[PDB]
Amino acid sequence: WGGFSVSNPTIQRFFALHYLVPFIIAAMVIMHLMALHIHGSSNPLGITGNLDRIP
Amino acid sequence: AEVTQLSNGIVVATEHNPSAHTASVGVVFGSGAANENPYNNGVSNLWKNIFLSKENSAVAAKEGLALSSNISRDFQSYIVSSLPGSTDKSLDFLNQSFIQQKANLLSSSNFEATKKSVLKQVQDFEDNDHPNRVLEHLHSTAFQNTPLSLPTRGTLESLENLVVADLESFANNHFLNSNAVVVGTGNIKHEDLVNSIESKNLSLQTGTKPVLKKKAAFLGSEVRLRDDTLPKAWISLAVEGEPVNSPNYFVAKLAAQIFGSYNAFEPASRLQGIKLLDNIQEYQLCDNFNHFSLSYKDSGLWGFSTATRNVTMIDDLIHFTLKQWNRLTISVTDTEVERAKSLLKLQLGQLYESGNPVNDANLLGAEVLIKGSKLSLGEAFKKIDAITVKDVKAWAGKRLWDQDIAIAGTGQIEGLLDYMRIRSDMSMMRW
Ligand code: HEC
Repeated sequence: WGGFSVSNPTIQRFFALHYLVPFIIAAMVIMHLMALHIHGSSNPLGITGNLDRIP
Repeated sequence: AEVTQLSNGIVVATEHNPSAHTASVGVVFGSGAANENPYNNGVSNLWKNIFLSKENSAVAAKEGLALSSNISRDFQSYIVSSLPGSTDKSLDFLNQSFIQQKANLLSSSNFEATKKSVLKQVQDFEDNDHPNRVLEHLHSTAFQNTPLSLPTRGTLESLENLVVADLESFANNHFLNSNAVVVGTGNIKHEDLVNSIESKNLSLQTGTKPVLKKKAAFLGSEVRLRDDTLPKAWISLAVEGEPVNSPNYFVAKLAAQIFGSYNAFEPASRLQGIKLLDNIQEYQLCDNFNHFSLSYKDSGLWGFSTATRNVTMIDDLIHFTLKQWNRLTISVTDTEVERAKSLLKLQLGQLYESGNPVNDANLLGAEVLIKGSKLSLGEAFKKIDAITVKDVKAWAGKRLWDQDIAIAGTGQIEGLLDYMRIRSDMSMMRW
């Protein structure tokens, strides 16, 4: 809170943090795509997709 | 250099060359695999095989005659070679086999031994001749459900179910007089041959005409014969080309010469004046490739074939090759065209004038059957030299630019991308 209750310090730090997190999410999305790339997507049959891929 | 041809009852075509040691005589029929059905497919090839049977061949060997036959798409031919003096004994053997022995060759002991040979023959082809196998399937998919789709050697299934009656039925419908041309090459004169022919009378099935059909058509498509056990990938890709007797017959052949053929192991081949080679040699995208302009009666195929062990870069092979072809519509240079003219003449010459009369017969026969005459080698060169950059561009912009393609391949082709990716490369983005 930065004080006795939700006040000015609180809202100002929450705006600063609201601006920051989206960029950390962006970095996590890249890590998410990196893990996706090494094994590729799965498919509705639940089996290997290695015998028939399309670009 | 002279192309003489006259008609009396049968159309006689010859081309003399006194310096030739031998003389070849034969009949060329205006019907081939393109006239067959999906079910009797392989009958023409079968005919060729009995004509060269041990029995019929031994009869000609005693007499000092050599046999040769060729089954194509638009035509078919039976040839007998001999010395310049025995030019009469070739006609005896020709008539003796197409009238007298038109029932002695078809015995239930000769036919079976022959059928067993074309079966092991056509099987061997499919099992090992990958480049020709791929080229044959290219015609198969490109011209599906149309005459040009049928393979010349026939299919194993239609072959093993073929009988003596099918041979006869075909022979009595196509081996007619109005669907034939007697050809003679070597050294013998035109007047020399026509006399020995106009001497022996008898028409034998005159006035009879062969059955008709439906016109051939190109269909953009593909057939993928994946086989990961083969050590390479063999592919053929083409657009609808030019039929023989087409105004652009030569423009097309020149265009193919621009990209020509290649062999990565031949030092000299790596040095040709072909821009595409700068791209493909860096990572060695292929062992070989060769462009062609195949022409037939109703249509043709213009494209290339290639073989490669670089299985993870097949997409670059296809991409660089198609980017080069894009150039023909927009930026081909004067010097590329000029280089092509010179090399086209050299190859066209080496074909039309080899030291073998049997090749001459096939070339002569095939031409006269379609246009009633043969264009002299010197006449071709006049047409070839007259081609301008503007011509090649107009041709490419009609045949290559944003046009459907046909693809066929076998071996390790997992890396050959989908149809649409290949098809998209038939052009370029512009403002
Ligand atoms: C808690 C689970 C979960 C969350 C939240 C999540 N992902 Fe995924 N994502 C997955 C999984 C698991 C797959 C693999 C799916 C498959 O291939 O079957 C996947 C696959 C993908 C794919 C491939 C296409 C698809 O839809 O399968 C993309 C792109 C992707 N995620 C983007 C994102 C982004 C962008 C976010 C959020 C901002 C996100 N993901 C959040 C679990 C998640």
